[PDB]
Amino acid sequence: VQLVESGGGVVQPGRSLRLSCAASGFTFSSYGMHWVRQAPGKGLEWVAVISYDGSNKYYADSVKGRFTISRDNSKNTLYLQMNSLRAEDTAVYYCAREAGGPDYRNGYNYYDFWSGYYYYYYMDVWGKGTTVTVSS
Amino acid sequence: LGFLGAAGSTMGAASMTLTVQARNLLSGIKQLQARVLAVEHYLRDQQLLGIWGCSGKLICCTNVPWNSSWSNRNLSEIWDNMTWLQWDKEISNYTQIIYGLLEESQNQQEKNEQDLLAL
Amino acid sequence: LGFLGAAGSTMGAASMTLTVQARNLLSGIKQLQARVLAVEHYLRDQQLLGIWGCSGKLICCTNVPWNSSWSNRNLSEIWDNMTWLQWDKEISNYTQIIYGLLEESQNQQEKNEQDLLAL
Amino acid sequence: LGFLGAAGSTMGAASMTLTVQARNLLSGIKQLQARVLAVEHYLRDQQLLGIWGCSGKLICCTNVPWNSSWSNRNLSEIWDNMTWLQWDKEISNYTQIIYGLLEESQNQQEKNEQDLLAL
Amino acid sequence: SALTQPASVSGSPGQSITISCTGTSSDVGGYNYVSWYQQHPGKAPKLMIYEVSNRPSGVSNRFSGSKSGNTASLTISGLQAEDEADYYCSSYTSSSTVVFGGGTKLTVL
Amino acid sequence: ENLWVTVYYGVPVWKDAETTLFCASDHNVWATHACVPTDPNPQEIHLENVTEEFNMWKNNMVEQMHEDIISLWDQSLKPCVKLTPLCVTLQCTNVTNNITDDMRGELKNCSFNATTELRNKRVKRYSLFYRLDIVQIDSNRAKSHYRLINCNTSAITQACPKVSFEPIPIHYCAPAGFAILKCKDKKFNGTGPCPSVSTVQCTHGIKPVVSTQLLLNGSLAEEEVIIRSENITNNAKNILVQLNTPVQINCTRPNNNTVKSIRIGPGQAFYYTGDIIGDIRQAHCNVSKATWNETLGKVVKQLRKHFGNNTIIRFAQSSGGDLEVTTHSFNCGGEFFYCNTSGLFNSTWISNNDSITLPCRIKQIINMWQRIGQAMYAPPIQGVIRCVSNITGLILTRDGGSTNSTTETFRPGGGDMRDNWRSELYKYKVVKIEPLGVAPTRCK
Amino acid sequence: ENLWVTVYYGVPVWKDAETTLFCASDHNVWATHACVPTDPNPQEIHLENVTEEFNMWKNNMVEQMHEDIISLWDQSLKPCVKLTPLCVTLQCTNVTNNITDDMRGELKNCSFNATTELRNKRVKRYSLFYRLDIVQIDSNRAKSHYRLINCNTSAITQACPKVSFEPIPIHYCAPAGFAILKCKDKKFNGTGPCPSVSTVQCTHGIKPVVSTQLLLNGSLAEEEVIIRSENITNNAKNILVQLNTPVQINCTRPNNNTVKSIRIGPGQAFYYTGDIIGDIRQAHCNVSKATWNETLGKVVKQLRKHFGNNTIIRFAQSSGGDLEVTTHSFNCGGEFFYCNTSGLFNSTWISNNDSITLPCRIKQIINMWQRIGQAMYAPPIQGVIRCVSNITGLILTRDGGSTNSTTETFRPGGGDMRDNWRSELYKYKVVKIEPLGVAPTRCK
Amino acid sequence: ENLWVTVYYGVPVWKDAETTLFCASDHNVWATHACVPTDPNPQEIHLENVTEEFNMWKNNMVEQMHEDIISLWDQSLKPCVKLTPLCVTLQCTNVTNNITDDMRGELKNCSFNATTELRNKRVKRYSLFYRLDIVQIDSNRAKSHYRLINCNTSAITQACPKVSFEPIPIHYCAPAGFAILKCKDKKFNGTGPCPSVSTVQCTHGIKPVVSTQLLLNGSLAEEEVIIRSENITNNAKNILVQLNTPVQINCTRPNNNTVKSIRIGPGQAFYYTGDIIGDIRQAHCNVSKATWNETLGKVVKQLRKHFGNNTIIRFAQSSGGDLEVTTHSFNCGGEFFYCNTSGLFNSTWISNNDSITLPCRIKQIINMWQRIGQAMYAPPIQGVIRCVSNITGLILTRDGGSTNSTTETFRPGGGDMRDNWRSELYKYKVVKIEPLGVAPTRCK
Ligand SMILES: *[C@@H]1O[C@H](CO)[C@@H](O[C@@H]2O[C@H](CO)[C@@H](O)[C@H](O)[C@H]2NC(C)=O)[C@H](O)[C@H]1NC(C)=O
Ligand SMILES: *[C@@H]1O[C@H](CO)[C@@H](O[C@@H]2O[C@H](CO)[C@@H](O)[C@H](O)[C@H]2NC(C)=O)[C@H](O)[C@H]1NC(C)=O
Ligand SMILES: *[C@@H]1O[C@H](CO)[C@@H](O)[C@H](O)[C@H]1NC(C)=O
Ligand SMILES: *[C@@H]1O[C@H](CO)[C@@H](O)[C@H](O)[C@H]1NC(C)=O
Ligand SMILES: *[C@@H]1O[C@H](CO)[C@@H](O)[C@H](O)[C@H]1NC(C)=O
Ligand SMILES: *[C@@H]1O[C@H](CO)[C@@H](O)[C@H](O)[C@H]1NC(C)=O
Repeated sequence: VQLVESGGGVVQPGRSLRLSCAASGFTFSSYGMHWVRQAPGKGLEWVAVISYDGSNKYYADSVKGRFTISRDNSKNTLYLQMNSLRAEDTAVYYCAREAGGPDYRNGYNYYDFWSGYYYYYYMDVWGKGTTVTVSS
Repeated sequence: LGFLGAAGSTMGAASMTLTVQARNLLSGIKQLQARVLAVEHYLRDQQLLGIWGCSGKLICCTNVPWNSSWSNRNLSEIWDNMTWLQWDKEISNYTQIIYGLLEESQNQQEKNEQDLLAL
Repeated sequence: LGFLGAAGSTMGAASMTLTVQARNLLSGIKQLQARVLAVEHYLRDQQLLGIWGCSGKLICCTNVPWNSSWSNRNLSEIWDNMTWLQWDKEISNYTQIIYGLLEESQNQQEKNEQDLLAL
Repeated sequence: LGFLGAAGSTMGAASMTLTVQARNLLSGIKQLQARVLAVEHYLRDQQLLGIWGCSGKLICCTNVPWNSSWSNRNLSEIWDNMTWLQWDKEISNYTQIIYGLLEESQNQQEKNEQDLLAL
Repeated sequence: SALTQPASVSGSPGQSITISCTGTSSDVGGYNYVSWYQQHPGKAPKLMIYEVSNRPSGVSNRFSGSKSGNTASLTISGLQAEDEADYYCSSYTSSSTVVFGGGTKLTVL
Repeated sequence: ENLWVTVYYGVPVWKDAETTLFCASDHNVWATHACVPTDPNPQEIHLENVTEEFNMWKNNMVEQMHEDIISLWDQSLKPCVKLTPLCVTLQCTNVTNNITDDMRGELKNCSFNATTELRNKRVKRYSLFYRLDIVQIDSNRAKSHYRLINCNTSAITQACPKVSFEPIPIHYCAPAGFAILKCKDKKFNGTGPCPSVSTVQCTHGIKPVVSTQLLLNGSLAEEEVIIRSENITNNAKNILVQLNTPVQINCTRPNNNTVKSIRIGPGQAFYYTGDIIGDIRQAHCNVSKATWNETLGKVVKQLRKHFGNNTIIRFAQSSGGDLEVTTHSFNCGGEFFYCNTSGLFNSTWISNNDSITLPCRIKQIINMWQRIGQAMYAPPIQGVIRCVSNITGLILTRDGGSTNSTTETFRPGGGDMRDNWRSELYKYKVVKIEPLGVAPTRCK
Repeated sequence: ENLWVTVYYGVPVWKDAETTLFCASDHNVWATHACVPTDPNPQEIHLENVTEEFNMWKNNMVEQMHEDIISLWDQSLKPCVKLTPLCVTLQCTNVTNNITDDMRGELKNCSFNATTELRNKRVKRYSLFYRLDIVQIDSNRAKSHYRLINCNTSAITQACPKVSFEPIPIHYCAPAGFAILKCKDKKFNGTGPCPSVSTVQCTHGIKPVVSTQLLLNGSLAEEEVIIRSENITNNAKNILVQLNTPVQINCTRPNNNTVKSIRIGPGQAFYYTGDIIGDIRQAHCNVSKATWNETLGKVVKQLRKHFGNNTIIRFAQSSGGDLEVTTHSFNCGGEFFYCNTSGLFNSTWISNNDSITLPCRIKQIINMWQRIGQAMYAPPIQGVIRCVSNITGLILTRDGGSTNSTTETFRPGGGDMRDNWRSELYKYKVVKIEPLGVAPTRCK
Repeated sequence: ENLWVTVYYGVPVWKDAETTLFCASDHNVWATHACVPTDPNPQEIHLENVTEEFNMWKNNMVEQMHEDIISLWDQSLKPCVKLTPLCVTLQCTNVTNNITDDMRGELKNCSFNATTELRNKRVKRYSLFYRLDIVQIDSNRAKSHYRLINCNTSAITQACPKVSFEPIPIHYCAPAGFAILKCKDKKFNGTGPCPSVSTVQCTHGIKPVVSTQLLLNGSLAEEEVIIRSENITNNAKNILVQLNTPVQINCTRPNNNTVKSIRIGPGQAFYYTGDIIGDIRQAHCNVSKATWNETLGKVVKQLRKHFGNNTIIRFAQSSGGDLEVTTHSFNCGGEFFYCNTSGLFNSTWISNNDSITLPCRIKQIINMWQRIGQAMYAPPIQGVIRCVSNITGLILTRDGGSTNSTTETFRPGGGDMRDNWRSELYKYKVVKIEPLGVAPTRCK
């Protein structure tokens, strides 16, 4: 039941960076996922959310055009591809799982396509985070 | 001639193919119903022949005279100028009475004589 | 008289309706079974009669004197007074021995006698 | 004897069991199939016997010679040194021919003659 | 963009304190998708309350919450030293994004 | 001189034998396609100088008729809509529409969560139930948690409203090789010889009437009231009494019911009673009082011929059990009535217009016979039911002994289906025909 | 010297009769485990001078045959998966796979919820349907709610994709004691004293092709186009026209179909249409234009022979009603096609290398027979299906009036099912053999 | 010299024939309520000098036995409660008992959501299952998701606790017109002439014992061990070894298991093992070691006659496949056992007390007869049981192919139910009686 972030390196302004969440101990492929960031001394900022097929991808306006969320259902890995990183993007990035599950309604559990869970609309499992820094 | 090949022929000729017709009288639920039906019909006719004293006989001369009004016809007309299908149509009205007359006048009476004469 | 009309009549009197009784012997799944059984029963009797040389006969005579130990009544005393229902009860336990006796004592001997006519 | 008591004996000896072998020719869905089939086999044989002029006869004698090409043996071998199982194999291929002759050569000739003995 | 939340709150040990958070139609007066997290410094945040007043398994019964209009509220009853963590409010929005509040620092003295 | 063994074939000889019978009719439950057209000529032949013993209760024509009715019911119900989707709890209260204190709480207003044509949709629905069809839960919080009385056993099934349950008479016919011998003696009870007999190929039709106490629409005794029993000295056997005086009985379900229906599943229609228009009334049966008194008096005159003279005789009602063995259970119009006959059996007899009204109960969930491996529902009937029948006989039992073997008393009960049909089949015996026999004479 | 009765046994005499017939062959719905191979050497009598009168429409062989077909369809469908569990609310949207304008609205894509291998689990799922298989269930709630067309009536069943519907010809064989008469009169009028008759033990094989307006794959007339009707002035009845030259028809469903399979329950497989790839085009059937016109000219001349001279004849389109009667219908590969006849029945007649394309629609949920007791779902067919068949006859009706020998209008019929076979069995009659006859002579 | 033809009726002539056989009765799967009464006194008739040639494996009596057994299982199984409602996700934990070393991992404690009498009430229930009955759904995540092994294929059905599985012997009887020929020879290996024969109307009873590698409860050879095969050099064939000495085997399930039950629905009940009283131990079978060694040596002694001399003969365990072909399978008390045979087929023989304990496995969800169209759940048996049975024979597989054609090695086989019955049916042949024949003579 773990989310382990890696790829938290340091880049020059304008450069790209790839993060990867080595999820393990859960049916990663059946859960939605999020990236959240927190600059030192700052509160939590949501970055992006992704569906099982990716059919649904949403981004914070503040990261729009710079951040892309993707995933690998099999490798149990969540990815975040950062482009054109700004000084303002220095933050600790965290991997978090979207909770959810089956929907217990009218006596029977209901599931999405390919038995994917639905969303309960709040993050539950959190990783440890990794630091992404833009140098100067 | 094959089965019923004599149907269009002279009754007096057709009488020589009687075994052709007799030969062919005997062979998921319906199949049993059909087989049973064939058996039932076969036996009803055999029983009747067995009452008139025709068991095993292809042709029987009976000891029973009959009502000429059933068919006001010459024997030469009956046997030489017409078929069995036509004949049946002409005398169909008398089937039951003929059978009754044969029943009573053949074995039911003849066998009284069989016991009386067995001395 | 109709079917079983002679049932209460004496045996002699009742001999006058043998053909009547014979005609009335012949005509979800259990009904098919009933029809098959009627056939089976009928054929057993016909086979027995054939064995005894009674095919087509209402009345037969064999070459076998009967054993008086089976009944001590005389000829007219039985025939002019008893009914067939009564008679059948009176000699009921000898049915099988009589039948076995008839099957071999008449026909094994007769078929050999008729074979020797070839010499 | 009992059923097949003389089955391994000679054809001649076996003539004494003919009255024995005939006894057991007669007695949800499988049972009907078995019973109906047994009846049909019985009746096919009876039909052939009737046509051949075998009215319950255990032994029939026809007016038909057999073909000399079917067997080169004398009667002493056939009846004393042969069994019925062996004989059946020996003449198996002529059964249909024989039967055709038994039916046609017997009945057409018999009625052509018999109808004229009745005048 | 962010939810309104006090920079800090405080109270003495053993007291009941609440942390308010204010959104818009597109949160609390638009969905029950309203949650709170507790973040000990140096660690990823953990869920304390979800669905306005839902209790995750493992969270003490002294933690509760409520909503009214566009205002969310986290209740921490019986403040201890272990509560000196940042609190965050968040919501699943109409637009299917997650909005976080500014973050509240709780001091227990 | 010496007589020889001779053989006669075509001999008129009978044997006591058992085989099955053919069904001939006069769709319905009984008059189905699997039944022979009506015998155009029931050619009865009287037999001169024939006396035979016909012991009934040995007569297996009864057993064959018994098995046929059971099979026919099952064939008819087999393709009907089941009530398994209705085995849910119900929220019930007292339905009100000018109900008297006698019927108060008898009829319930119940609601449940129903399945609709599409299985993923549920709706709340209302229907009415009789108290006898439903049961409660006591300890589980509240009393309005009712369930159908038989959801704990084999699925309750019933629909096919198009099928008629009217007891249309069925004739039985002998298979070839058999004949049915009928007793012409009007005084014959069920045992011993019958001096006047005749045979038929087919019997007349018998109506498959179902009843527990009062045998309805049957053969009438012609000369005298006849009391029949396998044993007339013990208290183990039932007493079958055939009347020679039909007693008219008028039964009603005086409630103008409206029928509603729903679809539960794929053409899986269900019918139930909706409202009742006009105020509610108690079901009942009316027997002419004088006729009934005459009826019992005649029975007593006959009891005195099996029993002694100058005996006080008393009648009482059933000792109890389910309604099927306590009340007069009968069907009419598809409705199942359970009538209290104590009003018919609350009098005494001595050593030397005015109606009787019997209150009735209504039941919708039934088990048909005495088997509990099946259950059936009953359709609601729209409108008011009025039924007129003739009491043909009684099923009585005798009380188990008395001081000084006097004051005999009797009670209705013992309603086994097998004993109802005895009153119709006692007249018949089935025999096999054995045409072959030996009668030695003079021959060569 | 009077005459006496003489009995002859083995007499060649016939009686009209109705009996059952045996199924004979040369998995599959008709060529089943209880049908036996024929003897390929019919013992015909080569037309001896026997004349026999017989007809169509009174030949009860047709009715027996019809019932057997219904029974075979049910027997092969009984051990198949019920689709009842799929009667759920469906959510449809527009299909987006390059559909052309002519096909807009023909296909709908629905998502739905369904059961699976475990009872407590339900998985979202989607499938593609033809518009004719579903109905809208509620404008009020929204504009996306649909259900399968027959979920509010008897349950739809489908499985057994392994069973062929190939119309393997079946022969009928007489039971012993019976014979089948066969008409060799190639000019036979359907009712008269056929002068050219023979006898067979078995009929030739007949392909059980089931269709509506046009008869496919039957016997061809050998000499001339012929017409059969029970009564020519009866405008309620159908007219059968047999062609003496086949009309070749090339049909297609020119769309590459992916077949998908899911499990609904415990070994309860369901097959359905998955993506259709490539573009979407209308199903259709082509006939040579020239041959169709030639065919009609011959039909018109034959019609005139039964009417006065210079009768002006028109062909026109059907009255509508259910699609089964409205359009031509046939099965091919298990698929069900409903085709318009607008290009076939349009032209008029006067006293003095091209083709016709008929648009076709596809249905999957079908009430196979005229009864609504059950419903069947067709399986999808993997890949692209093409069919070639021969029109051997037409079923037409006359309008209920025409005026002064003009505008005599004929339209496609096909209202009955039975005439699909009356058109093949018209050549046969069934008789009982009555070998026992009596005829007098002079003998001892 | 000019001799003619005679016809003989009642001729003692035989033909090979294929017909069916009856049943024998004197509830359970075979000697059912719808089974033919047996013959209390069958008559075996010795035939003076008849030698009859016949063959095993060409004997259609085997196929008839096979089909009847399948039919009987289905008739028995059909009116049972289906376990489809129990195909739910199981939450599995360990067994809170003293588990021996060989039982760890053999049992699981499964909990689940279950239905109740009413369709709105659901409860949590639990049951213990054998490892072989349970399959892991998602090892990843949950680490607790399990289902019954056959819920994704044809439904598992089984109740009918009142019906035993005792292999009551059935005598087969021929219909009139047929006879059964019995071979009394004690040397024949089933392919050739039998110098000593007799005929019967009915066979002795044959017990339908379920088996694989070892043949239990069969008729024993009387004089010598006989090894029978279709082709000795064909290693693809099964080898039947019939012993002339029984080997006693004693099996047990030494666990005082308690059966609990639930009500699933409307008369729908399920039984399962709940609590276990006492320690949990593996089921096992004992074979006398000394007897087995000598018995096997006798088999070898005969193998040395069927095969050549100075060949080392070895025995080994089977190579693989599913449980049904690797263990010795048998029924005991209605329960099914799958026992290891490694302690039996482990030896080397050259030309120059104690016991064998075999560990056993338990499988409750059974795919009998290698049919994939259905499965059954054997009900649990209350308490501790013991099985005592006789080993009558073995099915061996020769391992064909050897360098220098030496050291023959055999493994247990028998993966065909038809090969068990061979051991009793090998003595019988069915014959049609042909009473007609023709022969020459001097008559005219
Ligand atoms: C009417 O009922 C009486 C009483 O049961 C019958 O009398 C008995 O008849 C049987 C013969 O079937 C005898 O064995 C009994 O001993 C008789 N009982 C007594 C008390 O005597 C009588 O036969 C019945 N039948 C008729 C026509 O009256
Ligand atoms: C299987 O698990 C069940 C619980 O699902 C066990 O039943 C419990 O047993 C304990 C005692 O060990 C009781 O205190 C509980 O009240 C029981 N619960 C129920 C619901 O009955 C059961 O004993 C376990 N069986 C095994 C052998 O592990
Ligand atoms: C009975 O009917 C009267 C009208 O005649 C009505 O006023 C009264 O309320 C009704 N009583 C009940 C209990 O329904
Ligand atoms: C329902 O009727 C019963 C009598 O059977 C009575 O005791 C109860 O109070 C009534 N309840 C209501 C709500 O009328
Ligand atoms: C064997 O055949 C001979 C032929 O002479 C016969 O005598 C003997 O009865 C038959 N014996 C046995 C017992 O097979
Ligand atoms: C055993 O079978 C063989 C054929 O493999 C055969 O040749 C031999 O005669 C049989 N032996 C006996 C005694 O059955």
